[PDB]
Amino acid sequence: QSVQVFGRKKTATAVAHCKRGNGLIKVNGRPLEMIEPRTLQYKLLEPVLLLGKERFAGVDIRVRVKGGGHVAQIYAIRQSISKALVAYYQKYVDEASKKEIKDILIQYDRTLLVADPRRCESKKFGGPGARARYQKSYR
Amino acid sequence: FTYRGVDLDQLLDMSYEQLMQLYSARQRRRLNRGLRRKQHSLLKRLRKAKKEAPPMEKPEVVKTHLRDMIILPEMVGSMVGVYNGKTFNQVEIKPEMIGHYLGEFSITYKPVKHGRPGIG
Amino acid sequence: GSVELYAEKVATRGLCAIAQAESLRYKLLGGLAVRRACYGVLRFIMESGAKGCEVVVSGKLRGQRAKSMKFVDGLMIHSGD
Amino acid sequence: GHQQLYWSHPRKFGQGSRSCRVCSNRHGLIRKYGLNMCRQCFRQYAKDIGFIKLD
Amino acid sequence: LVIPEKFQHILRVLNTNIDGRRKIAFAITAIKGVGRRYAHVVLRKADIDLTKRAGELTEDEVERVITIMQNPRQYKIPDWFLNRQKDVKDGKYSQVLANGLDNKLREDLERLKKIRAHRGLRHFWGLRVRGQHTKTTGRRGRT
Amino acid sequence: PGVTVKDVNQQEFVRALAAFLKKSGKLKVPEWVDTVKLAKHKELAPYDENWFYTRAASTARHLYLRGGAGVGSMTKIYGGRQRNGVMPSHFSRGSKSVARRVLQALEGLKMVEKDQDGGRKLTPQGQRDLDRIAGQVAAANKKHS
Amino acid sequence: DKLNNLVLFDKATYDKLCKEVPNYKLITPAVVSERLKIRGSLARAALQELLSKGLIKLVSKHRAQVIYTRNT
Amino acid sequence: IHRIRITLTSRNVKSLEKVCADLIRGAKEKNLKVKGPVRMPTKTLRITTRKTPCGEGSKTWDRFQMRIHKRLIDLHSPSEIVKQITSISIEPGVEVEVTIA
Amino acid sequence: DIKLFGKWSTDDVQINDISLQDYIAVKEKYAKYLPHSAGRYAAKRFRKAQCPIVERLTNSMMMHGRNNGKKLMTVRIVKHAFEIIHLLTGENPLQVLVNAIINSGPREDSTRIGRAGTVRRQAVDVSPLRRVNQAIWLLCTGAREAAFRNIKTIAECLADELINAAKGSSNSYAIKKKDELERVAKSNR
RNA sequence: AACGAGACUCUGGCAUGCUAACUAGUUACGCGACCGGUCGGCGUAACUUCUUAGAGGGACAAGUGGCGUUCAGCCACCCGAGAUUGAGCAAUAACAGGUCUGUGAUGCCCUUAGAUGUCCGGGGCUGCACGCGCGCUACACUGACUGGCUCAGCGUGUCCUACGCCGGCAGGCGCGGGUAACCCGUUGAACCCCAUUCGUGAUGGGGAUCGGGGAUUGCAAUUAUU
Ligand SMILES: [Mg+2]
Ligand SMILES: [Zn+2]
Repeated sequence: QSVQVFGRKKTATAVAHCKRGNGLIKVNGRPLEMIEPRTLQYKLLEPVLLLGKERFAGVDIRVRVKGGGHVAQIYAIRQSISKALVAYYQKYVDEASKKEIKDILIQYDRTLLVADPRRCESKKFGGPGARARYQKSYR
Repeated sequence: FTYRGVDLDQLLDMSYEQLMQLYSARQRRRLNRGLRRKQHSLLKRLRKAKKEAPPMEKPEVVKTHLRDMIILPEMVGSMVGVYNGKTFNQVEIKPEMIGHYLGEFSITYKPVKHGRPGIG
Repeated sequence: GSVELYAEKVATRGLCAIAQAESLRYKLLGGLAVRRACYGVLRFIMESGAKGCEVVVSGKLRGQRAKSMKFVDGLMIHSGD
Repeated sequence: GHQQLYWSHPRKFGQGSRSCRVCSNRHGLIRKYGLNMCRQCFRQYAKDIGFIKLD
Repeated sequence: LVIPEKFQHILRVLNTNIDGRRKIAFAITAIKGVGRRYAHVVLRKADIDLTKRAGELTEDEVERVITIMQNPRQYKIPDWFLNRQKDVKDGKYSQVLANGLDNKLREDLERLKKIRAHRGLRHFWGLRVRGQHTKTTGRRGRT
Repeated sequence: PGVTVKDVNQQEFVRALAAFLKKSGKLKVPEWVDTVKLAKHKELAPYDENWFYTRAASTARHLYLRGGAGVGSMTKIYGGRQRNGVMPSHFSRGSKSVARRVLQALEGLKMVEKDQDGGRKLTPQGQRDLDRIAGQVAAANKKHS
Repeated sequence: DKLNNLVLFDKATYDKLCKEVPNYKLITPAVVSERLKIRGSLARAALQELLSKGLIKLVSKHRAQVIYTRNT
Repeated sequence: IHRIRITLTSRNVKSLEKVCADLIRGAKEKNLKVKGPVRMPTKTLRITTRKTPCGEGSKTWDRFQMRIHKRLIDLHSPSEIVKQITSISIEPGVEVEVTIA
Repeated sequence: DIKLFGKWSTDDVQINDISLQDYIAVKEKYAKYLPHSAGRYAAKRFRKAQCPIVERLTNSMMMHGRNNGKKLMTVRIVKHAFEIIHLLTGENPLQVLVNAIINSGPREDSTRIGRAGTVRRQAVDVSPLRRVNQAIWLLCTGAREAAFRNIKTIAECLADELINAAKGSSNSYAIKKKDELERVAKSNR
């Protein structure tokens, strides 16, 4: 009845705990609709509306996210809940319904079950930034 | 002359703390911290110069390298040599400058008089 | 009483860079000529079975110009960890 | 007389208060770890100090 | 919304011409001796609302704001809100307005010119007095 | 299901508690409230005359969600961005006095209790009060809709 | 050319705000302030009154950008 | 006797890990109950200096590192077996520190 | 179902040209909820051919310095711009993006030939991706220049410039620069 | 065949497999609170998904399909954490490059007791009609202000600083922890996000230049140290 996952985007880490329950899904002490950009509301429910509400009716997810930036953290909760409903369907449900969940979530966004390896490079001397440099003058 | 609604008589006769209180916070910072040996010495020598002075004539020139030394009201009327670093220069203490540093009266430098530029 | 000095001979002294460069300095300090002594240390450490070596003496050799002499023998590696 | 004024000053701070522990120079000192050497002598000895260049 | 019939298009306070179709605090700011900050103090003291444009105010509100600004220390306008905290001669706390500000400037120039000090020499030759580096900059306005 | 503080939009909560503190009638308001900035990083004194009751609201909920937050942390909470002249912008803290005496007034109104871990946590009574404002506001917002 | 706008309303302009704006399809405070030569705060608060009157539909509101539509 | 603590600090991991294995194995054979390796966050000393002596360069920056590693191992046992297993097993390159209770 | 900004419908829109049918997105699949997907479309060549068109208009609206790093300013502004557009014309606001892209894009363009300092241009013809890109550029730049100080919201001013870019009027800064390009193309040939 | 390129070392991405952790947390159970949950609130067993860091796996153009003397290799697609991680080190040779001023590293020249020595007290490198250069900040509506809501990482520390109390603000006082994944520190950094006020004019955009005051550092601040 219990399954645990983690989302990753850049330095932002999410942790999703799935128990059998009424379908309550909360993030670090508040529902999906209290999150900071409200503009970014719809990216959070994307797997939800994709997966259907029926499959979330029997799943209670408590989500703990710290690290990174504001925007990154919503990608983190996205990741957490998606990876959660795929990794829970493996253990406590069959592989057919996990294949249904996965075929629905994959063709929309590949970032649902995978993370972007990419993270900030190192600024080096001789410039203000990773590549970018200081001006030079002849004459 | 008036400083904070207070004249030269009261200033001289006032205790050192009541002298301190009317100066700005900057003078208060260096005073409340105390004044040092090499300064109390110059204070004492300008006392002996002002005390030995003739009836109508101003006290003997006391030369000094202390620019950083604040002007007490007790130096009023006293001739202070201030070191500019080349030459001892001639300062005559008036009542208005009792808040200022001895130094600024001695200029640091010869004022720039420009002339035509040259090849570079 | 908390310090104890123990001297131990370096086993192959040709294959020590510090040792034979030291003897190179010392031998040039002998008033010995540049070419003969350097070819000696080179031929010695080479013979010691070390895959390769190079010797470079730079400074005043002949006169007031600035000379750098370089004798190279066998394999040599430079770049890389 | 002269014994009072030879070292007359509170040099407990400043640039001239500090010297490299090899070459006796006060220019460009590394004060971080209690290194107390100017940059050049630090760069000369880094091996034995155990500063390896990994980057 | 409103449609005020009595509105002063041109106002006069303390020798200065005030524009009242502007907002209130930022109209009062126009005069010397007042910024937005001290304006908010005086207008929060006089009980005058900040929502009104400066032309809707009755003569009683303009006269009580004037009365507040002439006499700073009576109205509980904090001693650190005063332009000149302790003046050199009388030793008093006074809030300096347009003509008085300009005059105090002129005078504090004259004192330093008669005294023969460095601040004043600086202010005399047309140099920046704060010890700025005058090599590179401090050009514009010169021949 | 009794709408504890965290299920509500927090700005509506801070709008609520700001008014509840004025309707209550018991608070200690500084003689200098109208006078000063809220920080060195700010230019213009706050427009709303309620700034002390809404800042005591914010202070109250930040100590609601975190105990152990004291004067240094109350000063650390308000981020300013200070733009200095021709020089770049840097970060600035809040006002010790006002944050600390918001907490001292809250200690005088018996909301805040002093913890053994050195900080300050809400009383049972203060927590009752906070979930009460939470209740009345969440209820008003979900019923009016 | 320099721009004069009305700080507080006039009867003339008020007839325009009152009798006209509800027919306008898309309504924006900058649109109203452009055609009626009203100032910013006055036009903004004008639409704040046309809210309380119930003559205008409010679609969305974000900070300084507001969207208003004509009633039916 | 309980809660004896051994703190190891060393310059390179190679020499270090082998000593930690000597101590955990050597103490585990005497059946002293052992809390095994706990590996603290690697502490690095980074120094950025100007390559050239006179600064006629392209403004090139030498980056020197040194890495220090700190590990802890916890034993439950008498003082004697620990002081003996420590004094008998010693390795070059590593510095050892003992705290107790 | 997939609804843009929660109230729109992507699958009902239409493309009238074959060249821009293979490139312009948000018809079949690519339609999303929100513009910001933070994906890598500059990864490989023509991988940015497939990213959502609304995101494409979105990315180009940060294009001046202070607005640079802030992306959300745009998904704000693109939000109110669409909701404005639907009120004026009364059509799917994603039809208005299609028509403005189609009409604003150049057709023929001039390539500079000569020695530096002497501009003598010869007429060549635009590639489809280049058409899309230049078009959107023109849209965002027309919006900026038009909205600098008129005290217009960029929501208001972009809905303006977009609807006008769709109708074919000379109001749009876009249609203007296009018309100049094609005319120079005529001059040379 | 050999050096240089690559390989290599250092850093980032992968591991729900392994080795484990009271100096990091998790799950579970208790007590605590306010209306079954919410809580960095307090304690015990449970373990490593998180958090560290070791071992070793993993990517080799590999798999499929196209362009190729079907040869190198080049393109597209899939399978996948990754089909381009960013730096260090750098040959045979040279420059009449920069370095007496980093060297108790020096060959000459000069200085050597009214010293080109050194210490002491002041001044000066900072000066101002002018050119040339990096760099900061802005010219506002994607903006300024005012309140409100939630985010980082690398490092620094015997100095960082917890919480009180007095202080409008800078600041005082104090009582505490940490040679540090223990204490500052759940490091509540800035945009951004949500409301508010402003309304195209030298405007609240921009803030130089100044006139007064408070506080710090220091022997010492005038030539504004901040
Ligand atoms: Mg290499
Ligand atoms: Zn040295």
